[PDB]
Amino acid sequence: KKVIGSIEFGILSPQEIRKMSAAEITVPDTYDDDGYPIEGGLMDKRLGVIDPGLRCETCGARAGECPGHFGHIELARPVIHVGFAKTIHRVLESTCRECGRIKLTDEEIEEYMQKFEVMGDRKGAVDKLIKEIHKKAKERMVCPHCGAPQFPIKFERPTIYWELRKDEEGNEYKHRMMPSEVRDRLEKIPDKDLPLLGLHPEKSRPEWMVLTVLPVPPVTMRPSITLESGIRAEDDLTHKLVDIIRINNRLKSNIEAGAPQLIIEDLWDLLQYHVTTYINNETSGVPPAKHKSGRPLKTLAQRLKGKEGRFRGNLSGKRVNFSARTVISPDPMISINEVGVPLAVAMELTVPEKVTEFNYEKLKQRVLNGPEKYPGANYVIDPEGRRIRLMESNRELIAEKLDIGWTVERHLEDGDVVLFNRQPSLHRMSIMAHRVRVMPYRTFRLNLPVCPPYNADFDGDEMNLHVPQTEEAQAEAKILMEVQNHIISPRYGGPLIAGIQDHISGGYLLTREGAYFTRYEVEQMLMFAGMDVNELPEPDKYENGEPLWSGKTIFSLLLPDDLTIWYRNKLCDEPERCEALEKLIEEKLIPDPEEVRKLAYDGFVYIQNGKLLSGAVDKKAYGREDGKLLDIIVREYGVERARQFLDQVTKLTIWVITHKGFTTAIDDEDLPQEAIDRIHEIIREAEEKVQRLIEAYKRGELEPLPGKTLEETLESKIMAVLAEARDNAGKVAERYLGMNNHAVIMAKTGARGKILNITQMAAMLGQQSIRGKRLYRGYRGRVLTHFKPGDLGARARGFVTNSYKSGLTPQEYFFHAMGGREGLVDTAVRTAQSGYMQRRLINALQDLKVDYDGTVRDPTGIIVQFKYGEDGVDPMKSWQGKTVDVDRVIVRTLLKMRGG
Amino acid sequence: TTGIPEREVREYLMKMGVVPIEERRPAPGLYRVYLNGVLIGTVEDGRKLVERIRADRRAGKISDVINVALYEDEEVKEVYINSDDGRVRRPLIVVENGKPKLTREHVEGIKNGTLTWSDLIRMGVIEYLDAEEEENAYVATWPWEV
Amino acid sequence: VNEFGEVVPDIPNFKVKFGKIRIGQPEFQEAQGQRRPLYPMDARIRNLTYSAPLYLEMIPVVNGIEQEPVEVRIGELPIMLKSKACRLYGLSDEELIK
Amino acid sequence: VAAQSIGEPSTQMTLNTFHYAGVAEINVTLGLPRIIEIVDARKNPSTPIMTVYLDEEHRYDRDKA
Amino acid sequence: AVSDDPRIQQVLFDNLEDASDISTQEEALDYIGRLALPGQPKEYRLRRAEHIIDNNLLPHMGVDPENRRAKAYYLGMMALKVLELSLGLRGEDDKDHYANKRLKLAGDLLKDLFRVAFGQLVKDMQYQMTKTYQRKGERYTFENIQRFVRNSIRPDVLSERIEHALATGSWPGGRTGVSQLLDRTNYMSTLSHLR
DNA sequence: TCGGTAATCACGCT
DNA sequence: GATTACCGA
Ligand SMILES: [Mg+2]
Ligand SMILES: [Zn+2]
Ligand SMILES: [Zn+2]
Repeated sequence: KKVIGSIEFGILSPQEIRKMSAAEITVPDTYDDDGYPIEGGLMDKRLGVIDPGLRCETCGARAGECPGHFGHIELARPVIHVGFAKTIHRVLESTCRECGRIKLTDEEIEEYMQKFEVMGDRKGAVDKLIKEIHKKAKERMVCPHCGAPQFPIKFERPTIYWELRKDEEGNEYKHRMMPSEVRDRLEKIPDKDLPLLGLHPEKSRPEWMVLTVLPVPPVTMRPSITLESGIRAEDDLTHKLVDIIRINNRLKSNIEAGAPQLIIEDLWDLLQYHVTTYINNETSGVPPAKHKSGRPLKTLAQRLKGKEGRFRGNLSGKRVNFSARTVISPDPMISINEVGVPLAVAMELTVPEKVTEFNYEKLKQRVLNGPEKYPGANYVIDPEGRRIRLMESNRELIAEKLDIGWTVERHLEDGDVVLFNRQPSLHRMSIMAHRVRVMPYRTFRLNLPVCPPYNADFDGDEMNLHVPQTEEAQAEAKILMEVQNHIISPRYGGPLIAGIQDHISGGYLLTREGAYFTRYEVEQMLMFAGMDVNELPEPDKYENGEPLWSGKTIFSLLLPDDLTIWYRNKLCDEPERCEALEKLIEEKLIPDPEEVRKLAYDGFVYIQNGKLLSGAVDKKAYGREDGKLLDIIVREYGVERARQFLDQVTKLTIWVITHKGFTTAIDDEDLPQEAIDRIHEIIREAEEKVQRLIEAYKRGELEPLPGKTLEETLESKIMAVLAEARDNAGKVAERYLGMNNHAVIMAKTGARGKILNITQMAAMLGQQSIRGKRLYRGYRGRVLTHFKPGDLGARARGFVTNSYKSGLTPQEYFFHAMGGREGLVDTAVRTAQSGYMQRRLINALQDLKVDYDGTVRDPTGIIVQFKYGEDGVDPMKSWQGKTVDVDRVIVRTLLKMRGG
Repeated sequence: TTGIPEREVREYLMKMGVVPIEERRPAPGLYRVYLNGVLIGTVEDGRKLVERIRADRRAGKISDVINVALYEDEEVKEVYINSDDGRVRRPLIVVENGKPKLTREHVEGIKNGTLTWSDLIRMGVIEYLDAEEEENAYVATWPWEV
Repeated sequence: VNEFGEVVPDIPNFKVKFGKIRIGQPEFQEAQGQRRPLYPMDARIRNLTYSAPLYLEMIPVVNGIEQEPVEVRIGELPIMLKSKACRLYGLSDEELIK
Repeated sequence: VAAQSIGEPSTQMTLNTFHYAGVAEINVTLGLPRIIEIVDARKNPSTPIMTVYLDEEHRYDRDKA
Repeated sequence: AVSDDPRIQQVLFDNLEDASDISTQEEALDYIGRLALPGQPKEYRLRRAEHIIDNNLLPHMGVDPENRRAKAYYLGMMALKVLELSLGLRGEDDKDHYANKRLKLAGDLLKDLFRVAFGQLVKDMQYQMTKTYQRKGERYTFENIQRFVRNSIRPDVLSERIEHALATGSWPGGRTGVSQLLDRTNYMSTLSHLR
């Protein structure tokens, strides 16, 4: 039971390939044919088994558990390897030929020995050092030991070398260098000169870069795909290796008998070309060797790589077991940290259980019951390792004495931790361990407040769970990954798992002034929202009509008994009537909750001692962004309290929005006649200002800005007039229609709305621009062919003037499709640039931890940041960037002590 | 567009006042009649020739896939003729001196079984524009505002 | 076809000048050869290629003298449904049901 | 958790009010293409705008500034 | 040949006189033979540059060396249009405007697929005529051509190339995905795939 | 300055 | 097909 310490790389010597190999291959043949598929070449010449025939190199080795073995090819002529060839040129122009030295004096040898150990740690600093040795050996032609024997200049790109040698007097003939001429030079380098290059004398000899013996990959790495029923598609690596041996074979015969001397060198280059595609097919200056149907061959460098190769495709991202994938559909009746699981997926996924001493009465029943009835088991396991599947014809003989130590695999039950996933996995939080509950249908169910972490919606999406199994990886999932630990987020501190669309706008109808519930409706809703109180709905606060309660005190049963919070929220339309309340509170810390506090407002939330005296709940107490009433309940009253504040609020709030009605018909957008005529005087004079500003430019009354040109000043002034005009008409409609229909309640508080698209539905639609310019593309000086050319008017250059209720006329509709397609392009363009920008930053930064003494360190021990993040508070639990929050502490601690 | 033989068009325009390449200087001669990208021939007055072919097409003598565009820059003048085979066109109704041509008296004929689209393009009231001839047009939207 | 015309062989005696083309009605011969007309519902139900034969006669030029034209079929050509060349052209409503 | 909380908010980078109502600062490539230009070094960067602040003698004088 | 406008014309005297006293007449045809390959080709020098100009410069005018008189005027006219743009006399022609964007469709594409497959059948005809003259020599005179013509064709070479390029949608020019199977759900969507 | 070449461009699913 | 930047005279 060892572990991998270190992996050390190098180059295979041709000596070492012979000892590794079991056979030499000389026959370009696969089967030949349809019986006895055994040959003397590339297939199983004691090389590797992929079929169900047991013949191997004497070692049994059926096709399951048979590692392949390596073969070799005795290449008759030496051949330059492709990947090293860029660095062979660095060796050749930095050595003195015919002797083997380094073209340096002993002075620079003795100086630059010492510089290796000083910069003996970092990679980037020693890589820059090896260029200057390459620099100084380049600019010499006179060596200190051979008297300058006319050094030639090498040349490259891609594989063919040359020399600039003189023959008669000053000749410059380019003798092409042969691989046999190169490798004779490389063997003359002594081993001591190798630290002065980037080489190592025991792991990387330079003469081993020239391939004299090419190794053959095994059969198990080159499978044989069967096409229909008996036709075998040959593998792409296999197909090229067959064609390599046929260009070798003749060459052996060619130089042993043939003597024309010309085709030999011509054949020589075919060998080079043919193995060069085999290493890396997509090199430059090389035509791709195609398959004889129209596909290029994916050779070794494309099997290792290529965006779906074998670092991301199969090694660091793998396909898994024990998962499922279906659609999602809401239910607000389960808790925040549970999940629905269908009973079809629940009966095809299993955990192992390992009966010890105290669950032995349980797992006798789970294995006696078969794999049919829902408490059941599938696979039992003895301590030897021979599993016994249960399905077949008896379970009684396995439901005997179960013999403590066994491991039974049973179905998922109510309580076993699962995970969950969304797949685009953007941030830290889109995987979170839930707590399985099993219900019959075909959808994953999911509680509504847990859907800002997943960033999902319910228009047919797909979420995948995957069970963890071993007992160490399962108790890690429950403690570190449950939902309630993730109620606040590490990006901004504020709560993330919080209320959504109905949970906000239901809470406004509960805390309005005038929300008086009768006796049956108070008593019915306290049973539905979880809570357990005894006979105290008391005391019937306003008996003026009938004995019925108020709306504040039904909300003041959910809060703990010693809260004290006061803040102002989004509904504040009169800032003066808040002032009075604020002033009194700050001077008389605890007044009486009866007398003075019934001078209250509907936009100043004030709770003391778990009793909401004055306020109105909107999206400042919940919400996907900051709500400071779920925020101040996780830092003061544990976590497990705040999972049942959010579990009782949610079911209380959807009750009142159900049995009070919240329709929104067509009359919510309707304006009476005199309010419509207020709009038309804005649109007329704003068009008149445009028609005047065209005449100022056309007769030479330019009034220019210094920076911009006359056309760019004109467009500036025009657009401002048009912009302002649409906001001035938006204020007229907004002032008019009251805050008492169910279309502005959704917009002031905030649950899927703005106050823009409710005045973009009974007013203008503004202009219609495209990345800052107004619409200009089209014919020669006129956008549509309904306008006289040479026109810069408002109505004629992209400006609609009718609502989404009063009908768009056909120039306005085609102007509106132009502005709509600019929005849809920027979804699919911007998503692909942000996705690649994330992969850069994760893969550069995933190394950094925090040590026990507060230090962030890289894997090499280089200190990155002392005393983590300007020491030392976690941003997940800090308040708004800052630290210990003295201000809140003072008020909170004093209140409890003084109040008593 | 479907297609038509090109060589018949060369003979038909040459007798209508096209002064060929044998004589042309050309510049600055108020010239440059093209034909499917090829420059052939020259005519003197731009406004005379581009109106002349359109009046013959809306009579029925020449074939129905011919369309003339004019370019009227302050210093440059081109007369374009297009007779290739892969353009995209669009139907409009000819108006003339303020009155929409072929009002109701033909429209009950379309409602009856007398005539059809094969007869209206021969009778000269429907016109298929390119993108290039459509530069010279100025199109209304409703029969109210004409 | 009239782009190519005469090119080669190497013998000075035989030459080939290209003639005209006709396209027959859509028919199909199986093994144990027998030619029957196709009907496009039959060609999407047993994996055929609804096609038409391409007949092209050639002119043998023997030393200048032209004497005998033979029509040889060159290959097949797929054919578009409800075109002028297929069997559905101008065919009335009560017959497409048939 | 540093690389994920900086790569989540750039995916919700939809359109904004590209018709900003200012005059002085002009065309400084707001949005997601700035974030790539600051992360990747890129010696060139498009639209350089250097803010210049003034001392105690060219502070309040309109025409001398 | 280019123009007679004097403001265009003075630009041409700058481009002439700066390089006219480097290369004289009829030697830039030889200079392409200097460019395409070196080391005194002589027989490859003159002859390859004759093959480059007559088969790459504007093949829609002709392929004969007679036709060079027309190609000199056509390419002379495009150099006009570059040089009033340096001064500024027209505007840029936009390549989205439907005056210049045509649609090659199933009539025009299928002629391109027939051209390649029929041109390869002629080359297959010549292989079976030259490799039959000697193997059997002389036969019955008028029944020679009744068996030289009909046996030297082997018809199946044409039709597979027609089908297989359109049953995959990868045409030998380089086009991919020109034959996509007809999406058949809900009648509004078979019709929208035909448009 | 100045020209040149590679090497790079979401998630899942059919 | 577009951005860069590193490499090469
Ligand atoms: Mg969705
Ligand atoms: Zn083995
Ligand atoms: Zn030496």
